[PDB]
Amino acid sequence: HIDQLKEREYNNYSWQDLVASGVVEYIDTLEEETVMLAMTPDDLQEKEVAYCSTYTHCEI
Amino acid sequence: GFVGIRFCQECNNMLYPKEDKENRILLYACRNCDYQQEADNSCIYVNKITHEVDELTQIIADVSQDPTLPRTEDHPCQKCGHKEAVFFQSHSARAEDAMRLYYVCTAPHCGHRWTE
Ligand SMILES: [Zn+2]
Ligand SMILES: [Zn+2]
Repeated sequence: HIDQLKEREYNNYSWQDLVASGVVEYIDTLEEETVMLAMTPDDLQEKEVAYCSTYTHCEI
Repeated sequence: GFVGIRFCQECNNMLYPKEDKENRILLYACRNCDYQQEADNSCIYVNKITHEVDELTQIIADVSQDPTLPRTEDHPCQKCGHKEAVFFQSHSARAEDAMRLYYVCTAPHCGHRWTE
């Protein structure tokens, strides 16, 4: 996805493609209360003391 | 012990207690209908001032499939003996003073709950 997006502008690739592919998702204020949000993808998932290990989403 | 409402048989309405002065027994009459039935519990009302409610009775087995609930491996289940399990506080208002946890097994077809 990153490679296909970095070559945007030139061809036609945009955010709608990411939304359709199933990588991003719109979570509203009411639904944000029932998801395990994560801050960074790498730091909060490697392997350490078992905090939740059940992250569902991750902030940009 | 507690007391349950027992609806009428014809009109299906609330049955109020009645102390039979003649046979010296407890009856449940209907205001609209004239249905009568002999009591068996011999109780009418109970009040729980301390409100000693068992939080385990409110907890459901579906809490296990919670993505935003903590999990521990040091408190295995009893019946099935699975390792993974969840834990959380009462999660109910009016909590007098206690953060005692309520461990629930996280495994399908078990739904067991316990407390340590
Ligand atoms: Zn009746
Ligand atoms: Zn179990």
